[PDB]
Amino acid sequence: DGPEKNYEKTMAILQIEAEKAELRLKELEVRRLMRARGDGPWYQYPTIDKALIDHSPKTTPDN
Amino acid sequence: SWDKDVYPEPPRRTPAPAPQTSLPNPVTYLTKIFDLLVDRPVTLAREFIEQQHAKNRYYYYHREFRRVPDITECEEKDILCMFEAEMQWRRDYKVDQEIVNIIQERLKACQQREGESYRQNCAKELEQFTQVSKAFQDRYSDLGAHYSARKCLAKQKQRMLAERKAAKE
Repeated sequence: DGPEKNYEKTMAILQIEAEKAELRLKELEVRRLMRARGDGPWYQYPTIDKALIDHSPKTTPDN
Repeated sequence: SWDKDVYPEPPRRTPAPAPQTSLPNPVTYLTKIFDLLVDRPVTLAREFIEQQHAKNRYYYYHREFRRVPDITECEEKDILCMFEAEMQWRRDYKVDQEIVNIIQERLKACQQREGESYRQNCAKELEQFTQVSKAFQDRYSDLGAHYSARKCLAKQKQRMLAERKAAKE
């Protein structure tokens, strides 16, 4: 084929691979920050559910 | 066929035949025999083949690439611009190699043609080759087997820094 076909295919491939590399670095930074802070949807280790607490009159008045 | 400006040839100064002896020069007879037994059939064959070529006359073109922004006008991670600039730089590298090749062809032709007076009569060709060689060595040298446009840019920046340091001293 023409020399321009390989040129444009190479440009598309380079764009895709550069986007992949940037996304990989972004993902690594995001994962590190989420693990360090725990303020995102990832690394949300479970805690005690507050629906188990019994909010009813107990025996002793001081609860 | 080739542009004589690109490949300069000095005007041909051929001495006239001025024989003094009456002996038959065998060279002339041999040349006539050659021109009768080889040149004539070869010329006839070339005439036939050129007629056949002229019967079917088609063309081929020299592809021209437009100028593209260099690596200097290229963002840090702009892969598309970097690719374009790198391809243009590689094309320019090939063109400069061929320029050096043309200059070397000129030098070799001058050296052979001038005979025993080549040293004095090819000083201009030697000077041209020296200029082109120094320019090429400044631009494309010590880059390595993994050369790139970014590496020439770095070498040029280093050279310009050295020039500034020399100028400020």
